[PDB]
Amino acid sequence: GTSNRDWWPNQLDLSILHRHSSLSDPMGKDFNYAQAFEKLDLAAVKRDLHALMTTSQDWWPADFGHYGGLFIRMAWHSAGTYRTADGRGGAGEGQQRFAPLNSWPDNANLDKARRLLWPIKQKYGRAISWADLLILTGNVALESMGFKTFGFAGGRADTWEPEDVYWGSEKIWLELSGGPNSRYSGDRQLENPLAAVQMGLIYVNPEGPDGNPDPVAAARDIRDTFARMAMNDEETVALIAGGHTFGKTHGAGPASNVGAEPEAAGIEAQGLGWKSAYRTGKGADAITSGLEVTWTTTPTQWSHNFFENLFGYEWELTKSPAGAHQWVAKGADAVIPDAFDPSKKHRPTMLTTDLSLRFDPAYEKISRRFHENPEQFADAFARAWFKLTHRDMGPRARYLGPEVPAEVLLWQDPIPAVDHPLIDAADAAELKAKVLASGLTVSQLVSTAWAAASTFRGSDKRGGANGARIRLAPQKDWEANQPEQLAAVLETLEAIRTAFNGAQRGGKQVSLADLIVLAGCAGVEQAAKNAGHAVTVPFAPGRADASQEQTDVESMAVLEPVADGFRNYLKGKYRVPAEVLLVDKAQLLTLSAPEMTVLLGGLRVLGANVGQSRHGVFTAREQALTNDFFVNLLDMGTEWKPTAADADVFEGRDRATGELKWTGTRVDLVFGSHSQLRALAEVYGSADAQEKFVRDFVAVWNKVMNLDRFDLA
Amino acid sequence: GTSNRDWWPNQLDLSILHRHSSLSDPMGKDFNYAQAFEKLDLAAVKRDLHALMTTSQDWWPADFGHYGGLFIRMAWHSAGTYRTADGRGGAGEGQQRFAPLNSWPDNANLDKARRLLWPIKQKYGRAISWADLLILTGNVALESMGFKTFGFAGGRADTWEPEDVYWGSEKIWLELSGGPNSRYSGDRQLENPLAAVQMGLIYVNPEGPDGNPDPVAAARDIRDTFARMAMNDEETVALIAGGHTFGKTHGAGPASNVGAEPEAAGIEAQGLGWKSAYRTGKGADAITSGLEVTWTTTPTQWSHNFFENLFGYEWELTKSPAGAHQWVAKGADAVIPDAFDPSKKHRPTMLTTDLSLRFDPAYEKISRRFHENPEQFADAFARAWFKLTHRDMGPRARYLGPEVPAEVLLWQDPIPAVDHPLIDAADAAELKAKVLASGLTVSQLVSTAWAAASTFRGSDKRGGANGARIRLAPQKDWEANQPEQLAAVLETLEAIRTAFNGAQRGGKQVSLADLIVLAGCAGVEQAAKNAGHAVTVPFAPGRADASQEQTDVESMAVLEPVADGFRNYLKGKYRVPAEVLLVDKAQLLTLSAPEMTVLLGGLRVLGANVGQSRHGVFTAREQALTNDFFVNLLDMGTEWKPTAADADVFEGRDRATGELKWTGTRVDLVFGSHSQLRALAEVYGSADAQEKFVRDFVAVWNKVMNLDRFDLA
Ligand code: HEM
Ligand code: HEM
Ligand SMILES: [C-]#N
Ligand SMILES: [C-]#N
Ligand SMILES: [Cl-]
Ligand SMILES: [Cl-]
Ligand code: NA
Ligand code: NA
Repeated sequence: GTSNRDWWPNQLDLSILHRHSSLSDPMGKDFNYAQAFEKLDLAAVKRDLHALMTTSQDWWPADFGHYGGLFIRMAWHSAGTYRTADGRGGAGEGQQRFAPLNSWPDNANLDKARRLLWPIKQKYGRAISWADLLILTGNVALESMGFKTFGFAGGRADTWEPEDVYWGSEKIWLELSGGPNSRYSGDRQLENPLAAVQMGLIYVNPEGPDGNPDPVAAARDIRDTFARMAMNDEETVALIAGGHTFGKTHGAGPASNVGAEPEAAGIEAQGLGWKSAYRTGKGADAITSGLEVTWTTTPTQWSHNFFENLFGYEWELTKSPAGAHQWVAKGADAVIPDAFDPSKKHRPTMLTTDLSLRFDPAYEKISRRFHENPEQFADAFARAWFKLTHRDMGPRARYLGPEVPAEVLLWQDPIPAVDHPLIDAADAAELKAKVLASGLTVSQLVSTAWAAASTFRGSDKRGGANGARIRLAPQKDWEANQPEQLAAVLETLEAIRTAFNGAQRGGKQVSLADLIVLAGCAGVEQAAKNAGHAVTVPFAPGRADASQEQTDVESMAVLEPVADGFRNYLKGKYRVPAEVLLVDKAQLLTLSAPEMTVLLGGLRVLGANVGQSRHGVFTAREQALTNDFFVNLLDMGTEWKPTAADADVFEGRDRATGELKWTGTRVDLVFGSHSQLRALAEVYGSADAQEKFVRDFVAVWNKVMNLDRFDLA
Repeated sequence: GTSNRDWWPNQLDLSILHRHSSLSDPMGKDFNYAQAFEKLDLAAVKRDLHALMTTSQDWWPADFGHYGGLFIRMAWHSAGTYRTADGRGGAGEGQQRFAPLNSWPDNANLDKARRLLWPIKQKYGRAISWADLLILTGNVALESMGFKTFGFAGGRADTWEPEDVYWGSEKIWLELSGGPNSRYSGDRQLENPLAAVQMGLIYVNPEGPDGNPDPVAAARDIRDTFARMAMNDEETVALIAGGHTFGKTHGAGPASNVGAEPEAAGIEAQGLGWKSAYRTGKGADAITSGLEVTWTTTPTQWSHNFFENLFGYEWELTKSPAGAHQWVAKGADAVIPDAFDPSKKHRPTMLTTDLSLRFDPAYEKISRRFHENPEQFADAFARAWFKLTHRDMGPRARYLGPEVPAEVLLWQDPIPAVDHPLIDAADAAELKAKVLASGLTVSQLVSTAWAAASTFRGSDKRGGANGARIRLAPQKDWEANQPEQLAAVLETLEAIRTAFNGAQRGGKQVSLADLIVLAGCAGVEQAAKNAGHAVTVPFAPGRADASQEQTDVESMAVLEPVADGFRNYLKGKYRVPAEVLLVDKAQLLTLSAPEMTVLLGGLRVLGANVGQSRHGVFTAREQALTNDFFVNLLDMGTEWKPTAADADVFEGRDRATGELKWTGTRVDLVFGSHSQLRALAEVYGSADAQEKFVRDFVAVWNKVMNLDRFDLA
């Protein structure tokens, strides 16, 4: 069946903004996962998970009688898709049970692990999501084997279809670098937003870079990919050595024995894949990565034996039974146990990427301090495990259950508690009036609040207006935010805040975070008034101001907008058309196509553009909230041509006279070009639409202002 | 950007069940198009459309100063995508403004027509849909030019994204037959469900079959494609000669001058396409089809000149300026006016497909009767134009406004008026009790009401339980309906109905249509009781019984289910996997993925399978309404394998003992295989889900029973 994507493979794809509809969701409209989880008996679930660890099923027998290692791997993989560049991947949506992740080669035989969990999932039903259960299982694995974890938060609601994520352009699973769709260029520079070295791997190649078993060069890959998943050197050493304290790899025979991944397997496979023709196809004969390494003398118990081995032997290159490169300690006794035969033992073994922890000079320092001080290793690993598995959960307000750690961590972009009475409706009205009396314009009000609120992304639920981090490094210095205009608005707002708070009785005060947003609301109300309409923009107080010391500046860098079509802003020249980047921003902000359309047409006429650009400002009454953008865009009396000086800028001229009326970018004109977006624009540019335009604009403005407000959830 | 469709191009695609979500719809949840249209001043719209006809725009100047021909073509094309095989296409959703239809080659320059309508659309806004406006404009064109139309109904709501329709498999626009994705095989047999001879054409090639200018063979293609769009010989002749009484074709220079279709054109083209480099690119120089034919001496006025010319001249093969095959009148004077230059005239011309109306022997008889009796021509054309443009609108209850024809037409599958009081709640309870006392089983009651209600399709809104057409030819005879078991149920229900009606006062009575559905409801209630649940199934009376004479048996043939996963029924062997046919049926019934899942799991255990097959009946308490289908499907204690005798039938055996537990089809097992369907199945197969399964089942049961109930809308 030939489709529109076949005919027009470069058209903009809007279906990403309409995933996750009520149509696909089996739960009722009013189902609230937090409510369900808060009555889960978490202790009973954890007891059932404990029992499961040592209850072997014959269709996938447990190594050493204990599934603990398999489940640690599972939870690590659930979390380990995460990229800091866009916040996409991570454990927070349970995407490992859908395509493509369920069938990535690095997730081979995690299908077995998930199926081992069905009886527990079944038993507790909607009170525990798969997303939460994946992580909880990792935790109970670690606990069952003697490792103290740092804590656990529930609240990851299940999703019901695949997310649309750019995982790379390769058409070949695991393709080595340098092909026609290479994710590398220059001096081994990985393309953003990617965080893995080959298509279908979590981070790196365990044999080494593109299969070259050099621990030193492997370390370069490890560092780069881990940094792109928000982990520094210390956390990366702790995570890798911590993980590889447990279980084993699987490479008992040639990989050609392993059949179709789950999305390709026969219907009779009932959602499982990688069926193996090698001997029994499982247990002692299992093949997963094609390596055959067991790291420690007690693979079902926490120990410091990974570093004892790493440093205590000299290593020699060898091959697994499937032919992969790995390392053995030849001068060692056979001290490592066999997974199924009590009468066999084995020499210690390591991956190339394990030896990176010793032969990279920076890693060696850390690994040596962990070797000598295993208590520091255990603490680092517990912290990093928590960070790994919670990194995409959002503000701590979303964290549920009895095990949440009380310690507030800098990575969480923390927000101070609010300890005092909030402003009321009357107070809000008095502040709006003071804001409008100060002289701040509609353009400044709306620009400032947009700049503060629109850092939110739904992918990892970082960002938004709470915290007033717009006044802090680095947000205050971002080009998109217009640092000098910003600094002037903030100074005026701070003066109004100081006066209002100074005049209060009884502990009442307002945060700068709330006032920034309230000020934006008053600018929207004033713009409506300028168009001859009286409206109230909703406002919910409760935001708090975070300090510079509560703000990790490096972590904040990935939230800088380098493209924001809602402010007609592009920081440099990109390979990707600006309209594509617009839909990507809309998706991150959780907006539908209609909400993206109304929002951008209003921002245009409110003066939200960076630099006061005239591009897309299709109105003679700037700072009035009207549907002018749509009416003028859609007027056939105007003809559009690309400019000689810049093919991404267009002139709109009177078709008869030739006189210049407007200019716009691709972001502006796409609304008059793409057949679905133009149909939307038509609704808002019709004669009967002024009331609808205003009401829908205020609703999506409010939505944006509240994106991070899980305290009101 | 590699996607899931890339990796797994044969997996089942569920996105078709979740189009048209509230996310993509710019109108609020409660916007009601019928109510808006009801307040439109239709007379004022029609006056503005009359004015528009002769208000020529320079960017697409009007032929003969009158856009009437262009607009009749536009409306014709809007309606002319319709196929009776599935009810897909047609004018009823305004899909011409979306991909791919907006860019089909046969809709070349209809982009101009639609843009000429933006001012009107804008002025009346949401009170008139584009879908209605396209057809209304056609009608006004006809009226402006002197033709009395049969009538007009509004009520076609706009849609907001492309429909998923199979238009063929060819990867080349307009590909000739016999290619690698040929829509033809054998003795020029067109594959169902297709109703056009080449990819991107409406019906046939105007030059002749595969470009061979043979009027006789062209006629065969015309008859076959028109029959596949629900038109007989009389209606086809009337439509073609009626249409080609007006306007002209456009082929002033080589087709190579014409550029990108709308979905491929630069952003500056602002939604338009097929820009031409030939001379002015428009008007006298326009190129659309590449033919240059003008049929009559008065192309802006209704006349009897089409048939006068057709029969009054002998025809000679020639070429247009673009090189296409067409026909010119031997020895004729230059009597046809030029569209732009008062001092030019032209000899009469015809297309190959126009000559089919004279050289096909069957067509000739009709064309000659129209030639001799122009009043008969005019009336048949008016009737067929109304049918063409209303064919996918559904029951007459959907028809809005002051111009609806009062005449009831056989094609409408008409339903008699209800003239008497309806049964109330007391009466419904008394009938249900009599139904359950008669002996009819849960299986019989549920199967019969499913068979009556599940004929509905949302594509053209034909079918459903209203009318009790299940008791008439041909439905009573359809294999899927189990004709002998059907006849027995109907006899028992007709006896109950007779007795109930006989005992009433004051003209109260119950239709057989209502009783069939009410009986099904009682069987669902009885099933719930058998499972120990107290449930009440909603029921809305008001259906009426249609007669055999109100029921065109040939037209009804396209509604026979040859595949119905919901009854585990497949009539023969198809190229398309049965799970694909399942989702297609779900789409026609308007079901989401969750509703398809719940509905099929319940029907299985209620005994709805054709022939009482045990396939998918994963319960030990058949006829009890439970979630057993899901719980048992998902039990990992059971292993599934295809049977030796039939690879589409599977055996489920105890994994330990080897003992046979169940058998299933691909329709059954897809729910335990496809990663999104298995996620849905899991919700309904969890321990806390029995009540949710029952409540969701009853909701979708009720939905299906009411699909045709536009009298309640
Ligand atoms: C450089 C980073 C990493 C590399 C290249 C890597 C590589 C591998 C490989 C190749 C396997 C064998 C899979 C199989 O054949 O069954 C494996 C197993 C394992 N990995 Fe990693 N790993 C890395 C990081 C981590 C981290 C961060 C964790 C957890 C914190 C983890 C925990 C484990 C566990 C527990 C297993 C054993 C699975 C079992 O017992 O079935 N790994 N690793
Ligand atoms: C066998 C079926 C038919 C064929 C092959 C056919 C073919 C054509 C072609 C090739 C054109 C020229 C398009 C152009 O270059 O602009 C055309 C024009 C037209 N057709 Fe048809 N046609 C068919 C049936 C119909 C029907 C059923 C109607 C309406 C009831 C219709 C009404 C018209 C009108 C009004 C025009 C003139 C457009 C104008 O003036 O711009 N045709 N037809
Ligand atoms: C471990 N992967
Ligand atoms: C006529 N198309
Ligand atoms: Cl994601
Ligand atoms: Cl359609
Ligand atoms: Na994410
Ligand atoms: Na249709």
